[PDB]
Amino acid sequence: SGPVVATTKLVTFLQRVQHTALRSYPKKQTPDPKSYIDLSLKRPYSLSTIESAFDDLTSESPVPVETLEKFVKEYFDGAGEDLLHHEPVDFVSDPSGFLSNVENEEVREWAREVHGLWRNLSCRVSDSVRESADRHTLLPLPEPVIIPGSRFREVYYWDSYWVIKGLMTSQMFTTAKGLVTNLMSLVETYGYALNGARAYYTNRSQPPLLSSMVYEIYNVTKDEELVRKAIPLLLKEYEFWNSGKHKVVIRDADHVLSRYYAMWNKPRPESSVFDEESASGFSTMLEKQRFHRDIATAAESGCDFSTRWMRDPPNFTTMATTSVVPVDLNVFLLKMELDIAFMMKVSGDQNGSDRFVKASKAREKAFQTVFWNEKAGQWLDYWLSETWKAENQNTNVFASNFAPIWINSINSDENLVKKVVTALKNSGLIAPAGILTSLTNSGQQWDSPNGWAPQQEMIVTGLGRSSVKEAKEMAEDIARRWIKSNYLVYKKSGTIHEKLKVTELGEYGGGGEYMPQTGFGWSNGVILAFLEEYGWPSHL
Ligand code: NA
Repeated sequence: SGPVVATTKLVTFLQRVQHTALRSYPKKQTPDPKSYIDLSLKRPYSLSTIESAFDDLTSESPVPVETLEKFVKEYFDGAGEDLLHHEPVDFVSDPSGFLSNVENEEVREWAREVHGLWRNLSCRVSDSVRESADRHTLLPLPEPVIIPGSRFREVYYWDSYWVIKGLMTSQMFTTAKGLVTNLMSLVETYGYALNGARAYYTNRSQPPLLSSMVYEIYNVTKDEELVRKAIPLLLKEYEFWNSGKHKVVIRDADHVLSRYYAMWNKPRPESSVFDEESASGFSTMLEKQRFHRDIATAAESGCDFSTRWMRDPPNFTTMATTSVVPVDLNVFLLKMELDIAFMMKVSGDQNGSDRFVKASKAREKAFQTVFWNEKAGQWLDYWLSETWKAENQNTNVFASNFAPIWINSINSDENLVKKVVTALKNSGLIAPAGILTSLTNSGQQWDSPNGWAPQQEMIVTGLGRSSVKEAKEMAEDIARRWIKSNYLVYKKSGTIHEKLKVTELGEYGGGGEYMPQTGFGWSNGVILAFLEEYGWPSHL
């Protein structure tokens, strides 16, 4: 029903290689399918040449594993080989003043190792990608990047916000602005920031944190040229989220709100084989396409995957993301309206600034009417069937149900904060190492027993900005629990993880279609962000 943004024939040929690859290997020896979509064509061969050779090699119906592997190393450069290390111009081993507020000498010295990992995550798109981009699925980019880590060998959209928060702590403002410049280039080329900087991501976006990245950088550097460039591109991205399939209207007892909606109704190329098997239970092609669109839409939500998006959890195949008006998404567009109104006021466009002020107040009242649940003491996703109805609220408990606390008109409301503090301390989401993303152990990675850095930060930051003392103490307690568990994990394995098993201190999290991943961009950023805000006493 919705549009479908086509991918490049390089991507579609690499899916052929991937499908051949995972048929050939034994079941437990299944490789990561993404390492195939991340290949690039080895010079001087062309695509047609490589495809002809592949067609000759595959004229027999599986392929011997050793024959396949020989083809891979002959015609392709490995995954990540077109992504080269880059020494950030603004990196310094120990920055002057870095976490100077952190008394505990052991905590601060660990944090400087964490800060040292910006060098590992720092890399740059090779000159082949810029000169002959048709040979790569890596997209070309104006500036060096910070990647999440490990299998995520490209820059991602919403990761970069919490990365940028850490880069500020690390005093790496040029690297931080380089990420924003890269992301603005994607808005300019495509009209929206891609899920990540790969050709198989041109069909969808991610939670829209661009305006927050520009804001947090401006708030420190007061770079008025960055704001002036950003405004036309943010106006574009705001248009993208409030029109087309992304816009929904909910009439009350009319509010314009947004939903995720990927422009894709096929197996995700990076996971093509897995998605095809996931959908094999549907009998018609329309049912497969609707399911694939909800899978891809869950990818665009950033939370792939969770019982949050399942119509009948924990059944993966009831994934229904396009039916969900999500709390956190509309938190981020409320922020977008506050951010643009600020940047227009600052750049001498008080007329535009008032448009977005009224925008923000309409969404603030959509929040109370549509998402808020007084009896729950939290905000709830609204599931579509249009006009509102109480049973359409998803009453299950998620950390994203508490994301509005991040918003200043919310956390400035002393009475609201108190209702939210109690609802959250009684929710059961608070766990030994931080905040559980949900209460259902589903085997997915965005579910219990896991907790996630971006959700820790939004709640801690929000609670900490209130004037309510119990919120402020709960916020610090969560941050220290998160920091501690990340320290224990780091001492055990020498790395920082994508997500934590917050049910146990010192344990990283797993689940989902791929193995636990390390680096890890927003995890490092939140650790540094929390330490800059709260410090660590030497007596602790
Ligand atoms: Na994600």
